[PDB]
Amino acid sequence: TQQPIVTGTSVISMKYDNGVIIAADNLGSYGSLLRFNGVERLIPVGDNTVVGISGDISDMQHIERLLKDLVTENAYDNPLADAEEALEPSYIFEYLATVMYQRRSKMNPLWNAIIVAGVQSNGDQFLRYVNLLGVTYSSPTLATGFGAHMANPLLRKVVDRESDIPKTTVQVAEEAIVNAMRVLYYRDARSSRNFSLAIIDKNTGLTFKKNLQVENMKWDFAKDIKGYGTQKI
Amino acid sequence: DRGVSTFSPEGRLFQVEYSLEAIKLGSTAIGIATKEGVVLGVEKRATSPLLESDSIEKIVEIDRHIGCAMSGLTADARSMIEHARTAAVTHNLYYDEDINVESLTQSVCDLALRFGELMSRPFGVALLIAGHDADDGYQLFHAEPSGTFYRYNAKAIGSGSEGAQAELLNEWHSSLTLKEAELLVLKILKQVMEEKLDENNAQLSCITKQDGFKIYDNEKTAELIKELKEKEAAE
Amino acid sequence: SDPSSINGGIVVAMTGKDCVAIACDLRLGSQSLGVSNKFEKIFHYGHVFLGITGLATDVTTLNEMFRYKTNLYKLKEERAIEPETFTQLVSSSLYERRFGPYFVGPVVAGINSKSGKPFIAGFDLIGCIDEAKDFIVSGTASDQLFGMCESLYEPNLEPEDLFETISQALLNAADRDALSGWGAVVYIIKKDEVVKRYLKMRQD
Amino acid sequence: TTTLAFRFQGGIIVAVDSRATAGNWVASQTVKKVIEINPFLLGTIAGGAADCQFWETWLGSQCRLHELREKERISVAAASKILSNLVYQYKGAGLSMGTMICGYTRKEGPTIYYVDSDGTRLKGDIFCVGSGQTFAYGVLDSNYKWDLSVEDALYLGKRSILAAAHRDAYSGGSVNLYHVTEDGWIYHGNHDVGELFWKVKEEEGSFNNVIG
Amino acid sequence: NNYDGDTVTFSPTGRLFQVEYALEAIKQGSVTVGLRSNTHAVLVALKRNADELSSYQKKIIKCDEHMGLSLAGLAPDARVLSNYLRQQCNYSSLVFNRKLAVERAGHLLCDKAQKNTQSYGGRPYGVGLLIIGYDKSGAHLLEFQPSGNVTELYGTAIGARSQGAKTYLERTLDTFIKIDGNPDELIKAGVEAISQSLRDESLTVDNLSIAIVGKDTPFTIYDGEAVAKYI
Amino acid sequence: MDIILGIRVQDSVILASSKAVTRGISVLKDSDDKTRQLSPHTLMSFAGEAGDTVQFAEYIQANIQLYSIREDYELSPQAVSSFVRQELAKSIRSRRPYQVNVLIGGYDKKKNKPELYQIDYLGTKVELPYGAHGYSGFYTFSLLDHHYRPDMTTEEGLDLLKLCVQELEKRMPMDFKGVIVKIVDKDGIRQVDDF
Amino acid sequence: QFNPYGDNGGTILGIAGEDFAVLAGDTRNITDYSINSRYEPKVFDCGDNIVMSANGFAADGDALVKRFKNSVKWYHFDHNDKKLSINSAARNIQHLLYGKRFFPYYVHTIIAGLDEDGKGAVYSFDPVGSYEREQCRAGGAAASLIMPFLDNQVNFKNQYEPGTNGKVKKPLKYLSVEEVIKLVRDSFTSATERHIQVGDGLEILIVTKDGVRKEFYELKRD
Amino acid sequence: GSRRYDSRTTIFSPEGRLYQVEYALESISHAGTAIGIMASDGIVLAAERKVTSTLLEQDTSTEKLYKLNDKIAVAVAGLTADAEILINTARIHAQNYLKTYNEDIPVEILVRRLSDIKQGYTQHGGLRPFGVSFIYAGYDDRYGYQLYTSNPSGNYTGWKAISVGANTSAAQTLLQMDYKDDMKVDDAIELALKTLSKTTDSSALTYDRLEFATIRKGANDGEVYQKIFKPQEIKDILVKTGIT
Amino acid sequence: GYDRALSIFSPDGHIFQVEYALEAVKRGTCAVGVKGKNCVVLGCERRSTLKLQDTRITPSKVSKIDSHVVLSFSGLNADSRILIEKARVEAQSHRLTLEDPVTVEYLTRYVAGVQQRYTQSGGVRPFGVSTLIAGFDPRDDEPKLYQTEPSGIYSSWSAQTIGRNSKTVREFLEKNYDRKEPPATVEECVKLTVRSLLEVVQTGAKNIEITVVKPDSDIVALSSEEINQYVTQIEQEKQE
Ligand SMILES: *[B]([O])([O])[C]([C][C]([C])[C])[N]C(=O)[C]([C]C1=[C][C]=[C][C]=[C]1)[N]C(=O)C1=[C]N=[C][C]=N1
Ligand SMILES: [Mg+2]
Ligand SMILES: [Mg+2]
Ligand SMILES: [Mg+2]
Ligand SMILES: [Mg+2]
Repeated sequence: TQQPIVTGTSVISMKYDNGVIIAADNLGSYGSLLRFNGVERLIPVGDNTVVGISGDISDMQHIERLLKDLVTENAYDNPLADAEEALEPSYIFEYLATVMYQRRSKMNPLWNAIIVAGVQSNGDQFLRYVNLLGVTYSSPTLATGFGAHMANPLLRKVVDRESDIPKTTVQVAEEAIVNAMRVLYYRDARSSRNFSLAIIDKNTGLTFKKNLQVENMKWDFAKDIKGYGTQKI
Repeated sequence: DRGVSTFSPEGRLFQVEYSLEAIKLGSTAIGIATKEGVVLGVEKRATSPLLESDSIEKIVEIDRHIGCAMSGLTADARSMIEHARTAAVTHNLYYDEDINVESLTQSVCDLALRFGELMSRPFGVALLIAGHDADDGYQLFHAEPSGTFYRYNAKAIGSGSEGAQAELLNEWHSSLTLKEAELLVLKILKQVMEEKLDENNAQLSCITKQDGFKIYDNEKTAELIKELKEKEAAE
Repeated sequence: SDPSSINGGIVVAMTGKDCVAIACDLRLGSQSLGVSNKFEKIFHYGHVFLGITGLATDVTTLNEMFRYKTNLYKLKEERAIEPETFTQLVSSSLYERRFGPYFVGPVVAGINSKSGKPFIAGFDLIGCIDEAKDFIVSGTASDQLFGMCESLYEPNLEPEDLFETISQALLNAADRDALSGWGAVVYIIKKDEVVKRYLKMRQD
Repeated sequence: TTTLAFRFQGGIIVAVDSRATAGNWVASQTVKKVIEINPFLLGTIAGGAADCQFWETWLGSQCRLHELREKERISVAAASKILSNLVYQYKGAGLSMGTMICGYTRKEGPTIYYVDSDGTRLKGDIFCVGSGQTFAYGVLDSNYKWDLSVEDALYLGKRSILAAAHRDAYSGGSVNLYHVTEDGWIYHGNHDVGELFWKVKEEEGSFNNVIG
Repeated sequence: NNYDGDTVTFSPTGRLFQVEYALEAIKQGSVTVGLRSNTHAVLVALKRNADELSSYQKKIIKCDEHMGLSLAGLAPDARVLSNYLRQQCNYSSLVFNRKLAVERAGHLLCDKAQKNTQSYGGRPYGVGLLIIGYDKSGAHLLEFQPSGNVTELYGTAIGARSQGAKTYLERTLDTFIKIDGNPDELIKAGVEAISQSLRDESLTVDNLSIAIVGKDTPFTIYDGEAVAKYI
Repeated sequence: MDIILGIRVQDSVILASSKAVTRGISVLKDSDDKTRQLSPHTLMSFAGEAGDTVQFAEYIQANIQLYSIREDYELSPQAVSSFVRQELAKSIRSRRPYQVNVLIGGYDKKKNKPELYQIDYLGTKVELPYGAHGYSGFYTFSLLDHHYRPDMTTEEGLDLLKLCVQELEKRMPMDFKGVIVKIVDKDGIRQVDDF
Repeated sequence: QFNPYGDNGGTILGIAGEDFAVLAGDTRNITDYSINSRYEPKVFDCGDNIVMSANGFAADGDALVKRFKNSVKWYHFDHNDKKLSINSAARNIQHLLYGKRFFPYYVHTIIAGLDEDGKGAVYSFDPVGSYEREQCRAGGAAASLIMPFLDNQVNFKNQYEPGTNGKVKKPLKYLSVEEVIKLVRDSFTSATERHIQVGDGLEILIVTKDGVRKEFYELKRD
Repeated sequence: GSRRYDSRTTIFSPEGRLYQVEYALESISHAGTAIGIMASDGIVLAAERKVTSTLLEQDTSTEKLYKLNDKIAVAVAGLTADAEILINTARIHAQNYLKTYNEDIPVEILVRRLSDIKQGYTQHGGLRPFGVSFIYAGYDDRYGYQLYTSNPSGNYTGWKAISVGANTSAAQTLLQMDYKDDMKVDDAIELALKTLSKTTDSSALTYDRLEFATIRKGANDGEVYQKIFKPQEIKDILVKTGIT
Repeated sequence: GYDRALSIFSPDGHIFQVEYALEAVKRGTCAVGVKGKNCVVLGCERRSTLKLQDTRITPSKVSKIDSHVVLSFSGLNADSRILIEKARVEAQSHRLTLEDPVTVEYLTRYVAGVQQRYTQSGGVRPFGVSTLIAGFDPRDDEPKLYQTEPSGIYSSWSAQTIGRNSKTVREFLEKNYDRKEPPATVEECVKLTVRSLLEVVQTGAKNIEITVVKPDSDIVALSSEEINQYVTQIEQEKQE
């Protein structure tokens, strides 16, 4: 049993017709202090998987090392390491899910919420969640922390059920994600303007976008708001 | 000296092959399987007339549906029987059912090769494990100290084994009754035994679906011995 | 609840001219209930005397432990243990149970057989040695005993005078403590003779 | 839960209720609270359902191993002591069990042992265990004799459970009756309280308080 | 001679005699054949009996839905090693949701057998194994030796008189490899291959044992009247 | 359990122990014998937490019986009491201590003297002319302080014991369902069936 | 302080027919007042004509099902591909649950299938391994809503025959697969209305001698 | 591996003897003779030091007679270093018993414990046995004065008079001749010294070549006193008995 | 730990360490067991090479395992103590858990199991001891007499002997003991036991020990004078 110290906030994601999109801001908070402004919380594994992590950053770095070591171990005595016997999103997720549940069962959890996004060998979209309790679930849209409360509602208007996935393009899906990140910057007190976004497409592969910013914000109406009720000036 | 788990140039484990020689010195035990049941019989072989022969326990119950006969260094069999009984009862606890005869035999045979430098040597005793289950019916198995087990329609082990096995070769057929099998065990035991066969120096047992595993009384066996003498004198 | 004051009891020791004295009460109780009036708290291994206050089960256990150790000492060393050496043995033995201690207040008393020098010492429950010139106190009426000893005591008292001082120190201290009393014993110790006196005191 | 067992002229009567609850929620009305250890040993169960089932099922395995090894059925004393020694190892861990080990042997005769997860093991003639035990004791003690017929003793046990099923909120469902004799136990049916209550009320003239 | 007392002793020519004596136990064992095409992989095993009253010793063991082996030598050692494979296949499934690669399964067996050849007290395994399987890179056939050496092959045979079946497969290499989408013809080639190792005795109904795994075919064993078709 | 008493007279030791066994709001039994014979001339009564009491008593019994067979000799009551004390003194610093208080009444055949030892769960041993555990002593010690004489006969001891039980039955809140009385003397151990 | 348990909501329902059995469960997965997934399968085919669901804390639920599926696999290996009977599976599950008696799987488990006489069978478990064969059982969050309805409509409790007035009970006629599915659908629709953790979708697994069939139905998504 | 160098100390010969035990007894047969004699009013322990030197400090020396507790003593025959290992174990065992039962350990119980330790080294562990034979002289209130002996086999027996070490055959014959049941300590002292004086391999028996001890009830009232004799005291008793 | 396999098979299928343990039993002093109709008697030889012994304190050959069972032996004396101790512990353990004293068969089965365990455990040699275990089961009047040996095999005997010159005394018992009518009284049984030892012992003075065990924990050891009376009567009848 511990308490989380340096923490990362929401990770958000969704499926679209040819793949999956995932995003997370670049902040490492220290309680109310916005301590570290250059933290990458999306960690790619190969050219077909991206693991998005929220919660304790020290534990995130541990998980980052476990995945890095997983790639090394998979390459050992494996001529098809960059082909048929390459690491799949489903393999990477199940490994993490095993670790997360084992650690919670020893009363010494990895204080994180994780989303594994990727594309399988047969072109199928992979998107699944796992957290400190070892709880797992899949859905057309997935989000952690504040994202669950604010991002999912917006992303579910685009893809409400399974049959909406083939009807959703990469442009529409990316637009929804970027909008959701703006809403989180408006309303999450432990978020930052700077974020990273990753797209894993079955045709165009892995596109990793760094140093993105929330833009087109509405603040002008603030000038008209005066006092808290009766005040006019 | 030399290792306990050493291979010979022929590709056999010395200690396992030597334990098989100890089994050849043991008293005779015969098993016969039929569609009406499986019969198990043994030679008691008392070393002296003062020895109370009823205390010689070379036929043993493992569960209600599984019996066992032994031959060789019979002291070694006690831990094997204890393991078999525990395995049978434990499986009933975990699965609310009787355990398959083959599965029980396999569990006993897993102990066999757990020796090295675990126990210090292989077992010096062979077992005839007879029983019944719903899947494969009436069965008879021969469990060696090599860890190997063969299923048999009929089998003899001990000092008069090769002579008895040749006799079982001719006599056994797939339509044998239980009564015919009982007499056949007594017939072959009487042939290979040094001393004259009677109810005190030989023991019978069987396993049926209805009544389960039963060791025969000396009064019941005596009648079957008397029934045997008459039918041999008949022709 | 507090282990050091379930059973109750006291021990006091004093030095005199070429002599030492050690005394104790006889009570053993279960909180308010008085159980035994014959529970002596002073033991001896050869010429070295040990008084022990506190939890009664540990008083008994430690006596048996030091009898054990002083007997082995004597067999190997081929001589009786001295008070200075025994004091160290008590300290060592108590400290090895640092985080699971015997709930006791030991007191050593005796005369060194070679030098003839009078010796007393006190300990806390985990082994700290208090080697006083004048006197040592222990038990549930330690405050009372400190007050009596600090006022009544003077140095270089003769054995028969020292008896009166230590006896009056114990008796009057015990009478101001609910968990002490029910009889008392006083040992007067000289280089080659030891007198043991049971005191008449109020039985409440 | 209400379970009872008492010694008498014709052996032992065992009677139990059938209810299981989680707080105020009635989880089951069809629970088997008598466990058939062997053809001559019965075990009642009260308290934690899983603890009781697991360990009395386990007890049967230990009793079966005994008679394989010793070529002789286990005594009621030895069977009860296996269970009591087991739960004593787990003392403090939070097992919740109250049982009667009931059976007959040649050397002992009809015997009842009360065994409990605190480690208590008591031989006795009459026992009632469970949340509704006091209600059962009221009927049982006022009507008990050594010289009872099998028919009358069975009814008394049935009636004592009914009394507790009525008053105790955590007892009810149905009554399972057993009769243990020299030749083993005999099952005497499941008796639904919903039908048994009105039957007893009318015939016996009891429960005049209730309207029917 | 003086250097065969235990597994921890090299001979003057750099040989490990205890390992070689363990290898000898395989040659005494009954013959078994392995072969594959691009779609399927087949095991064919000649079972041995003690006498006419006895049953025929089982030669093939299932490890997973997509993998299994045939044995030749000490059967209990095959049970230990097959149990280890079952666990390793199972660990891969539970932890990584991944069917164990046949090549990696061979690597694990190699390393397990090796530890027994370098340490004092223990002994080498006295059995040879033919592992077949279908994974993400198609059909596979492996040959395990208790020295530790594991080899991926198109076809092979081990046991007594196994040289005859091995020569046949060496001639038929170009033919049976092309038998794709046809299990019965691949088995026929396996049954015809094991027939080259027979002397005196012939393939009867309770003598023969066949197993197969493929693209849309789980690892299944055929015994009894199920193999009468191929006699 | 509740009340256990002991009294050492001229030529014997008398132990009295309640018959009630109460779990919760019900008296489950009214004929429970809270004692075990450790040896032919040594008897131990006990009271404490449920389960622990019997488990401890029988464990001690087994150990003394083992000693008796090994040496073909009966240990003195003093020796048995010291053994028992050490077990309890060991127990009190265990993971889960034995929560048991005992009285050990024995007749020493060597010294021809009766002996009574009172030992609590902490391992606190005392030899006494009369003893008690729990709330029993709060009533009985005052009576025994008045009446007891060291040269009493066994019959006088039983009368003095009746006077103790009568006081307990009058003033204690719990119904302990009477007592089983046992006498320990030179001839061994016997039970007074009428009390 | 770290709390190793959580509540993923949901509700499951098993009903035993004369020659069939069904095990139903909603597809919603939640934490607190949020929806994790509208379709997260909860009832699983475990082989040997046995279906299983472990409702409550999903992490423990998945772990248990995973371990039982594993137990079925090793039962085949160790006992010559013998079919694991429903009664044997139930006893095995008791030992899996009681094995963690002092750190329990926080789930209510139900399995369904056919007994060795071919008749429909449902077994029900508490978190620590206590079990019991039943003709009818609902488990999980909305179990308190559904079970009473099933006592009434499956076992005909508190129902009597007209004209007799409380004297003659309603006869316990058997229910067909079409009749059972109607009761399952109405049970979940009713539970969805009054329980916030129940909704989104209903997935039913039907077990017969022919095998395991699946049926899916939409539920309210609010 | 290591098997090559294992002597296998705990095995049977074809005749059914324990090799190492037999060879340990052969070692002890060359050790200095020790004699124990039990009387009605006490026990005597006498022992011969092996070929001493004039420069050996005798008064502070102890190779034969050791004290286990106030009531029990032992005479050693064999390897002194081996004996001291066992002696310290026996001293501890006596104290454990005293702590447990609050009574001095009965002589036989102490003897059995040491004998069981020796037995263990012959049946398991693969270690060599202790090359030591003891004569136990002790007293308790059950059996009174007792003499025992134990050897490397772990077998022990009780005696009225007994010898261990060198020339036991000759020594036992002489003891068997002159010993009587109604004998006293003073007479037993004389018998012990006379027996050593005849069996000794030395030219003459002197005070500097002896260790001597008695266990007497000859103590102020009902109690037992152990007397380990000093060099000058051994010299006086040699003149008194008329040997020097 | 020392794990060396001392008890192992040889080419001819023999375990020499177990067989050499029997030779140690052959060397041991003679012990005999005879059961009557309502009693069992255990006779034991004391070699008279050891005089100047203290017979009060010397370990007796017959050991009580419980109040109703006794154990005598032939072979290594030190080894016998280990078996006796284990047996005594198991006897009290059985009473504690089963609430009933051990049967003679059970106690024999335990001791025999311990002996067997030492024939296939690493780093240990077999016990060089064979035992005769005799007594009466609880609440039973049928006499019991069992034998054990280093291998671990055990069996029941109407009458049996072990140790040195046991071949001779077994010859005597085989012709003199009748199964249809065993020694009806205590006298007849003790007489037959003393007679059988007199074939081997040498002198009938302090060389014969007799222990009579009767039902309901009634065990007693005969004194020198009591045994001497049997020796006198046997030889006086023989002079004819
Ligand atoms: B009975 O009331 O003791 C009963 C017996 C049990 C074998 C079914 N116990 C229960 O009903 C307990 C609750 C309880 C009530 C009163 C006293 C003690 C305990 N219930 C359970 O054990 C249980 C198990 N699984 C599901 C629901 N309840
Ligand atoms: Mg006071
Ligand atoms: Mg137990
Ligand atoms: Mg006290
Ligand atoms: Mg909603």
